[PDB]
Amino acid sequence: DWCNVSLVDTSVPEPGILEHDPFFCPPTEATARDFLADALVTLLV
Amino acid sequence: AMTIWILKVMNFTIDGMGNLRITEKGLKLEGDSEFLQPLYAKEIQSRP
Ligand SMILES: *[C@@H]1O[C@H](CO)[C@@H](O)[C@H](O)[C@H]1NC(C)=O
Repeated sequence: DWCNVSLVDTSVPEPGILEHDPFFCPPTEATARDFLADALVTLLV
Repeated sequence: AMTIWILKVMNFTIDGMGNLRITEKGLKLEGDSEFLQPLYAKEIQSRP
């Protein structure tokens, strides 16, 4: 059938990260103190 | 001397117990609050 003869040639058909930033959540930094020496002073006076 | 010790321990500034304030409803905390031991709760209903 010559009517459905198809010819095709070459053509030019030419058509991940994860991150979220919150603002802050710092813990108790510099965790050290004492309430004896000052108590000793104010109970030694 | 004992009363000055109380004022030094609890830090009774001009405006109440430091940043902490006590009102009719309950505690109003004008400072951060990090607890060393586990806390408890009943509800947490943030305001609209
Ligand atoms: C190609 O074949 C189909 C199916 O038989 C037909 O419908 C169509 O008419 C044909 N095309 C031509 C150009 O004859």
